[PDB]
Amino acid sequence: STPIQQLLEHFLRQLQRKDPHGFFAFPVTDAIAPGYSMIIKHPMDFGTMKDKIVANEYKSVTEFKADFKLMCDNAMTYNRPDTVYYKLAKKILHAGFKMMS
Ligand SMILES: CCCn1cc(-c2ccc3c(c2)c(C)cn3CC2CCNCC2)c2sc(C(=O)NC3CCS(=O)(=O)CC3)cc2c1=O
Repeated sequence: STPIQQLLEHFLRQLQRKDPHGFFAFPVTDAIAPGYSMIIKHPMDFGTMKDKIVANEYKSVTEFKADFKLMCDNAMTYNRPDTVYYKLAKKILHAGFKMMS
């Protein structure tokens, strides 16, 4: 693991702690959420981010932050504000960006 992979693995562990039930652990498919692909063109989840750290695909912390922000933005676009999905995405987006700053 390079120094960048080490820092990103730390940030991912800290972010995943805020999601104990794994709401963000897997890719959201149309079978799971009807019409998802018609609303969300670039899906993102913690599992895909973990594979990118392991494959050394993040050249900077900025790229990792963009995937994290995309995952949360997708949840806040597809889900209504009264839902658990939206509230958790908004809470983790703020906490996550505060922590990595
Ligand atoms: C949080 C952002 C990501 N994320 C995640 C889920 C979701 C789906 C299945 C889930 C879970 C969570 C959990 C904890 C367990 N499972 C079982 C799976 C686990 C993996 N292997 C298959 C079984 C949903 S579900 C939904 C929806 O149904 N949204 C509607 C909500 C009401 S609305 O009016 O907003 C229309 C959209 C929107 C999302 C969504 O964005």
